[PDB]
This record gives sequence, structure tokens and C-alpha cells, in this order.
Amino acid sequence: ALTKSQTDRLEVLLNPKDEISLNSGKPFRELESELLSRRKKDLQQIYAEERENYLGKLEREITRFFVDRGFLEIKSPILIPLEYIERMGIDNDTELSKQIFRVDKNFCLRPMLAPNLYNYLRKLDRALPDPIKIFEIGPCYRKESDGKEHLEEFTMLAFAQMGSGCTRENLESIITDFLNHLGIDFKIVGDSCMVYGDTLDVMHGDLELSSAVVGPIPLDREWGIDKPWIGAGFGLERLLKVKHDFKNIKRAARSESYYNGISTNLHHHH
Amino acid sequence: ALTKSQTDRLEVLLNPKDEISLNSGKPFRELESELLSRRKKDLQQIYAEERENYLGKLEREITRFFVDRGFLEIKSPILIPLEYIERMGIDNDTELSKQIFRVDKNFCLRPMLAPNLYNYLRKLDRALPDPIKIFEIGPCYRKESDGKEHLEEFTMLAFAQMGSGCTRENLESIITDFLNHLGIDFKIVGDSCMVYGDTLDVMHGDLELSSAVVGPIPLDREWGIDKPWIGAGFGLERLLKVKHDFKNIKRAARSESYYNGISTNLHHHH
Ligand SMILES: Nc1ncnc2c1ncn2[C@@H]1O[C@H](COP(=O)(O)OP(=O)(O)NP(=O)(O)O)[C@@H](O)[C@H]1O
Ligand SMILES: Nc1ncnc2c1ncn2[C@@H]1O[C@H](COP(=O)(O)OP(=O)(O)NP(=O)(O)O)[C@@H](O)[C@H]1O
Ligand SMILES: [Mg+2]
Ligand SMILES: [Mg+2]
Ligand SMILES: [Mg+2]
Ligand SMILES: [Mg+2]
Repeated sequence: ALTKSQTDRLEVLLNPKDEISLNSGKPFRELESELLSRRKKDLQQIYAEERENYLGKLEREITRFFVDRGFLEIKSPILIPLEYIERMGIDNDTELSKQIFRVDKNFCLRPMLAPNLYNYLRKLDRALPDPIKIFEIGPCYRKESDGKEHLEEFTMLAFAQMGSGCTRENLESIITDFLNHLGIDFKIVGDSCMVYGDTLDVMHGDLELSSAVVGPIPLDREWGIDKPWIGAGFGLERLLKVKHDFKNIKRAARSESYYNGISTNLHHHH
Repeated sequence: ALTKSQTDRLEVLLNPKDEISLNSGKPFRELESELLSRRKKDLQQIYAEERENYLGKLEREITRFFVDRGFLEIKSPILIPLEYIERMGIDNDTELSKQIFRVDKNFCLRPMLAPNLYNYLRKLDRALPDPIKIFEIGPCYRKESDGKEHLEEFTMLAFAQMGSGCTRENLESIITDFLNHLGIDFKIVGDSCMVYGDTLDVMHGDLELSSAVVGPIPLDREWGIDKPWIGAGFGLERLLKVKHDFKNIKRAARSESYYNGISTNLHHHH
């Protein structure tokens, strides 16, 4: 019989592709030695051939998709004014407000990309022709409880279009083209949302890949937006979790503990 | 005569390529209208053709260079334990320690990439063949005074090699190949450093592009490293400042105020 500590250690070393059962009755050291050997070989192969990090590679793939479809690539601050949170209509007694990492007294780590993209839409509307199409990929931060679907440090893609063409049909068509490109099956379900009102949730089984919005909405006035728009946000670690059939999203995160879903802690357990 | 407010506004709208002088005696509105028209056209052209963000594009170019030369692409946490700072030998009464953005009580925004790369070197040495070559590009954070060479939110590349081949000659040769690839002239100057001891500073005129280190050093013991190593760190916004002849590094930063060095604030000044 394996202890809980031994089972947890084997789970860290097990990968989705492995045809190995921890409930097979084999001794711990036998299972551990096989898995350590497989993971070392996996890392050696990555190092010998591709050498690309899954999160970096997916960002680059996504960037090419959106650039090629006419969207401007934005890189905006990660450390943002706390005032942008309140201006998103997030009251400081709300659950989301309690998820914010504060920095100093007046700043925070962004929990979402919307504020910066709202400002870019307003500014670019003075220079660029209709429709204005932008996107951003980068780190976002939320305090979360320990779970297999959430990270405190994650990576979000968000895109937005403003002006003509800002229909639910076009929004769903962009989402469909994007997730087809990635080879990810999904469905769309309507839900309510305290920030945006009603959303379209992009679901893979019970896992939310994205929330999307058809504007205009009452919040727009606070950002100086008065045109129709559509937009969506996606978690890159969730996309990787689906693509690679990871059991826990930690396998896809910025991490010291995993490289492309392979444990970096390859010591023997005693 | 132009007021200081008017001169500052024209400086924001002026780009290095412009053959326009603010000291020419022309009225403010004439200079402002010409510059606004040039910047709008610049943004329109970016939107019509390349659509790539300078910081994103440079990260991708750098990533390809290092991956193709056998270095593993790392993406590690930006929000790190405050204990890693002390373990770098940064005492809490030192000037660098005062530059750290603290988060919660026990975390901070990373001011450097070295701690995470030290841990990756230690772990990967159990799996990968000699020499171990890794790199990371991403956000770093330091409190700074207002100046044209420093950002509080910047982007660092750091690479390291550990094992064989870890000579000053090989380090300089990698730096030279890299900066040749980018088309940036430089010189190397020795300096002292409280964290690493002696460094090699990679200079473009009076601007430090990088600091580099030939190990081993006494700090290595604290990270479980006992082999020779070489490494260097570079600021991407500084590389862009040199490449594009920006007068202030803010033009190259993650920003709401500039897109590829072009002002996003294209209103009229009254
Ligand atoms: N903590 C997190 N970890 C990983 N991905 C996240 C996290 N929070 C949000 N995302 C991703 O970002 C997308 C847009 O954010 P948002 O719609 O606000 O998330 P959410 O409604 O809080 N999702 P959930 O907490 O699973 O019910 C989500 O659909 C996820 O793909
Ligand atoms: N505040 C900053 N803004 C932009 N780039 C930075 C900043 N701090 C460091 N870098 C870059 O990161 C590289 C490695 O960091 P490090 O050697 O610690 O910088 P440094 O010695 O503090 N440079 P300096 O402050 O100009 O004397 C530097 O050579 C810069 O290219
Ligand atoms: Mg949530
Ligand atoms: Mg949602
Ligand atoms: Mg400094
Ligand atoms: Mg230095």
C-alpha cells in the first residue's frame, strides 16, 4: 500500500500520455524509477529538439493569428492604477475586488486586460480607420483558492473590435475560427456577469475557456467609449490544459515546478 | 515664444526621424498640426501593414536567436518569494533592496531574473547533458527616480550557461554574436557589483545595455550550484532605445502613452 505522500509524489511525475497506473499494486520505488526515467528522457528530448516553452510558443501562435487577421498587437502595463478597478465598476466590497493584489497604496497587479484595452480603443479611435481591432496577451493576477482550474498568476489573451462589424455573429465567428485554429472543441453558453452584464461563456465541458461580450454596455461611458464593440478574454493556461489533457492547470503555468508539463523536481523520495 | 507646456507637448509628438525643429520660430499650432498629422499617418501605416508591437517583436526575435543556439526557453514566475531577494545577498538596508515592489508580506515583483534561473540550473542539472543552456525574457520591476534611462516596469532577457564552455571568451563571443544580430555597436568595460562581485558591463556609449558575469562565485553555494557558469542580463527597452534613437526610454516601454514610440495622445493642446 502507498501512503498519501507517495501517491502525491507519483502524481507529480505522471504525465497524461503515460500508460501507467498508480493503483496497480507495484512497489513505490518501481513506479518512481520508471516515472523519473520517463520524465528525464522527456526533458532531454525537449532540450535536444524544440527548446520552446509551451506558454511562450502559444503566445507566439496566438499573436500571429490575430496580427494576420488585422488586429493590432498591444503590450500595456501589468502594474496599473488601482483606480482602474473601481472604474470597471468593481466595488471594493465585492468578491472580485478582494482578489486584487495591491502594490503600494494606489496600484495593483492587473486582474484583467479590459481597462488598458478600453483606453487604447478610445485613443486609437482618433487615428485609425473603422473598424478598430486590437488584442493583448500577457500576465494577469487574482487571489484564488487552491484548485485545479485556477492560478493566481496566469496569462490572458483579450481581443476587441470597435465600430462596424460588432455583432454577436461576428464575435462567435472569430471565436470559432480561433478555437478551430487551435484544434479545441467548445460550446457557447449565455451567463450573467456583474462587470459586463450578460456574457457569452466559451466552454470546454465544464471548463470556462473564455468570457465574451457584445457591447455597447453602460460601462462604456466611464471609459469614453460610445461605439459598438465586441470582445473576448481567454486564459492561455486553460487552453494548454485542454490541449495537453493536464489534470491540474499548475502543469501549464509559469513555474519553477514544471517545464512544459514535466516535473522539474526529479529527486528520489524517501 | 513657446511656453514650457507647449515645448513639452511638441517633444511628445516629435519622433527621431522628423526633420522638424521646435526652436525654429514657427507658431505652436503650426508645429502641433504637422506633428499630429505625421503621428496619425505613422499609426495608420503600422495598422495597415505590420501590426506588431516593438517589445513583443523583439522578444520573439531574441527567443529565436537563443533557441536556435541551443538554449532552453524558460517562463518563470514574475511574482516571487521575497526570500529570494535576501538569498541573492541583497541585504534589506541596501539601495537595491529599497527598489523592490513588495506584494503582501512575503512576496515581491521580481527585480531580476537570476533567482529563478539559479533554481532552473540546479534542477535541470539532474536531467540534461553538459553544458546546460537556458534563457528567459520577461517583465521585471524596480522603483526608480524619473530619468530617461530607467523604467519601473521593464523587460529583461537573461541567459546562462553552466558546465563546460563557461569562459570569459565564450561569454563575450555570445554577447558579440547577439548584438551583431541586432545591429547594435558596443564595448565591454569591467566594473564592480555588490551582488556578483566583478561584472562585465556591455556599454553603448554611456548607456549600460547589459551586465554579465563569469562564475563560479561565492553566491552559488546558496542556490546549490557548484559548477562554472556564465550569464548576462539585458534590458529590452534599452535595446529598443538604441535601435530607434529614442531620446527617452519611456518611448519603448509597456505603455498606454506610446505605441512603437508614437504618442497615443493625439488631442489638440489648449
Ligand atoms: N485564476 C485564473 N486562472 C486561470 N485562468 C483564469 C483565471 N481567471 C480567469 N482566467 C481566464 O480568463 C478568462 C476571462 O476571465 P473571467 O471571465 O473574468 O474569468 P472567470 O469568470 O473568473 N472564470 P471562473 O473563475 O473559472 O469562473 C477566463 O475564461 C479564464 O480562461
Ligand atoms: N530600471 C530599469 N529600466 C530599464 N532597464 C533596466 C532597469 N534596470 C535594469 N535594466 C536593464 O537590465 C540590465 C541588467 O540589470 P542590472 O545590471 O542590475 O542594472 P543596473 O546595474 O541597475 N543598470 P543602471 O541602473 O543603468 O546602472 C541592465 O543592464 C539594463 O539593461
Ligand atoms: Mg473567477
Ligand atoms: Mg467568466
Ligand atoms: Mg540601477
Ligand atoms: Mg549593471
